[PDB]
Amino acid sequence: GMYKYIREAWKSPKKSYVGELLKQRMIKWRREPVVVRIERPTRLDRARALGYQAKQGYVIVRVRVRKGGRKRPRWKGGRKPSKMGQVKYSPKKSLQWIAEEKAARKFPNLEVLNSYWVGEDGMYKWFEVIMVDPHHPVIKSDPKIAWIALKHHKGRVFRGLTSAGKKGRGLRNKGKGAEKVRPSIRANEGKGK
Amino acid sequence: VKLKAIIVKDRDGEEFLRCPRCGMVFKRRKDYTKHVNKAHGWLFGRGKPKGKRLQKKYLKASQ
Amino acid sequence: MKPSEIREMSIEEIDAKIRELRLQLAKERGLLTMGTSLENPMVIRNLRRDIARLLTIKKEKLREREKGKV
Amino acid sequence: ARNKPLAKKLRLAKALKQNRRVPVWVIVKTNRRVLTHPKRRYWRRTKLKE
Amino acid sequence: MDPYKVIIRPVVTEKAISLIEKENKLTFIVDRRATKQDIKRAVEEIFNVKVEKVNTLITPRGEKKAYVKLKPEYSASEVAARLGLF
Amino acid sequence: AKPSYVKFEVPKELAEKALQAVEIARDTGKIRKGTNETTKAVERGQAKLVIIAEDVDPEEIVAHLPPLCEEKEIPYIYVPSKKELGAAAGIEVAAASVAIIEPGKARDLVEEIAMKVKELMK
RNA sequence: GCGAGGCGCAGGCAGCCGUCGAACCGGGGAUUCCCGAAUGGGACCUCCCGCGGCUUAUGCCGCACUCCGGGGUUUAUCCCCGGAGGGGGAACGCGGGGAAUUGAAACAUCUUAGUACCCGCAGGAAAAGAAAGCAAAAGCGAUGCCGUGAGUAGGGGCGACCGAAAACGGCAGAGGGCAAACUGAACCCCGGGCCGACGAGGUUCGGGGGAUGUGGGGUUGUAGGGCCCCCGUAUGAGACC
RNA sequence: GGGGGACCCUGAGUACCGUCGGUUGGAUAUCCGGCGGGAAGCUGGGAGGCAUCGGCUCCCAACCCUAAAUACGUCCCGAG
Ligand SMILES: [Zn+2]
Repeated sequence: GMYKYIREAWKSPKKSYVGELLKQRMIKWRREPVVVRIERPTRLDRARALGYQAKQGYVIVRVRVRKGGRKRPRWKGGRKPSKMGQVKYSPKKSLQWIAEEKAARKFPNLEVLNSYWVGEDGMYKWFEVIMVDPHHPVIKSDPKIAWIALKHHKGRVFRGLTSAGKKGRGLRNKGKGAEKVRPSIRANEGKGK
Repeated sequence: VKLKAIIVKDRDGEEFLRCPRCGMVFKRRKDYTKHVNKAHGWLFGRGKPKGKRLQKKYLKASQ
Repeated sequence: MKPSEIREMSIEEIDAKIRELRLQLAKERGLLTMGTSLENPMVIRNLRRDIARLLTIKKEKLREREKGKV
Repeated sequence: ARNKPLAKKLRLAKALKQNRRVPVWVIVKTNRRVLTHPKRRYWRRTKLKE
Repeated sequence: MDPYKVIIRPVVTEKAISLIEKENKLTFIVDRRATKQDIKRAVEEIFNVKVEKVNTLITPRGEKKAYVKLKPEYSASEVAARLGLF
Repeated sequence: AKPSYVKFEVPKELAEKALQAVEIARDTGKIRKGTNETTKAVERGQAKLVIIAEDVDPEEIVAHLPPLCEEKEIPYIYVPSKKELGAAAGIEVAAASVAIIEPGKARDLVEEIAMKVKELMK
């Protein structure tokens, strides 16, 4: 099918027409808002693998975030030399996670399912996020996604239950080296990461 | 083993049928029946478990 | 008054009774601060509760009529 | 003070109605047990909360 | 406000009685949410009289008091006698 | 202005002829509607003519069809509207690409379209 | 339901309610002012000021913002239909940000400490959960919790101090679904009708989605699955509504 | 419901490498994040506490859900 061709094209954008397409696309995107809904996913194979379907209740949102780490605000009280660091710091959440949370803030009645990287220049990074409406009967009637309509699945992106959240929590490792990862970071004294 | 559905409620208060064996939730009774059969029929001799580890576990449990 | 005798009459009679009892309650409330030799100090309470009964039963009758019509 | 909003006037009215002594029949009924309430007020010594 | 829910009670003080005798004025403690038009309509409908003027004030106890002056064709003494004020 | 996957300029009469061929093939011969089915037919070498819409967004949907058809030696033609392509294909939604397996009563028309495409830019 | 008294804390005056069964008690209803997420628009005062429909009038309904699924037009994101989020909760939970007094007999790595506190997000629990694992004579077989491993391996101005997992014995035990290969509208939702029983189930019409793929199928390692070929079977057995 | 095949499928800015900051008992051998690079993809891939080569053993990531055994007490029963 065409999914393998899309995957092959997006394997390395600079080695295909995707390089020029993305060069024009970022020029177009830099003038768009930080969070904006789009009609169809750019990477159809990635969307389908992560769970997107062509039915009512699924929306796609492109989010742009700034590259780099974070700078801590200046400390007002006294600090010891080990606590004065300001510049060389990075967020413990990935930029994909931050973009997902921004999309969740923009859309209050929807739930984050997954997201994928779609491009980046030297200043910005772009992610496309799949949102699901849990109150739509079409969504409720599909057993693949109907689980998201339950009460205890509220704010999953904020609580760290998406793929990016699990990657940040370190739930992708088992056995040696993952002692302080399960059952939760807080349950392991918050020292597993 | 009994595979009777368990009623659970939605955010809006709608009813869902939950499989007691795996936890999957459905809105259609036909879908629930089809899932129960196709997924757990091997417990009644209609099929075999999926996975080498599960097959070994079931063989050890049986004998 | 009693709920049975209240239910025995219709909506218009209930409304007229409610208006009469409201006026009578106002008159007794005036007489309470006017005079001192009050033979029955429970007139105000009895009138208030009869008004409550009349309103409740009238609303019940309206609900029953709507249910029957639908 | 000359110009007063209605809500503040109503709150002052409630405080004024609160400020009064315990009824003699209440004292008789309680058998000298209930003699006062904690809402008594003197306008020049104990001031209002608002 | 619907009439028969406006008037709470009459006022039977010495000032009230003197006003009744002299200026053809009744005086009622009425609902605080009622306006002058509501008071006028309530008095007219209840007592089958014509109201000339309505003045209102809010007492220091939070109640609303209304002075209702009747037209010269109607006597407030008769209404007071009907209401028991005398 | 045209998307990068468009390799040549198709005249309006040629596009209309392609749409008419698609309609006749749907009526009497055999067609495949949908990008997945068209790609599978091209890979299996069963397609006699491929029709691609010029208003596909994103371009990744049909960006492989021109190189694949050139590699497999199968003629293809561009049409303006995917909505009208789907309407000709008979479905109630737009079709990004269509393949003609059995021309049926449009054999000569398909041959003429293929010859014109080969002469113009192949 | 109880069965003769009752009208709160609360021992008074006068009255009234109860045998047509009260008070009281279990269940179901009615009323439920204003502010408050406060939501049509405003608040130096929990009070004020509006616009569209119906209504004779009384009076009732609708009108916040950020979105989702739709319709219309003036295409203004303007109007209408249906549906979401907001705020609260003693402790427990999940995800981020993160000190110093103090100890080291001073103090900077360290400790205090991923602590106090801050920010965000859920529930009656939450999170985790079915091996690209643990182990090497042998093997085990999802997750979570308890005992122990153990102040051990190990970190540390190797200073003060910090510090596990596997295995073993227990409580409880349960496993499933996608993406793709293949097929190709055989599909889902909303509303109406008809059969069936009013339900399950079956069928039909209009609208919204859907060929940028709805539905069917498939979920795994000395491999599993799709497709093709060959032999057999269903007459039966079972599960669920 | 079982056998065979020579055809097809099995998740990418991902695994992983270098460097920087945080975190960890994780020590040249923990986990998380930023920056610069970045595959194979079934004739395939990963792990086995410094790095590489050979053997052997175990396994199939980069998608999702899952009751019971547990934690608490604004509340209730019971007890000291
Ligand atoms: Zn099940």
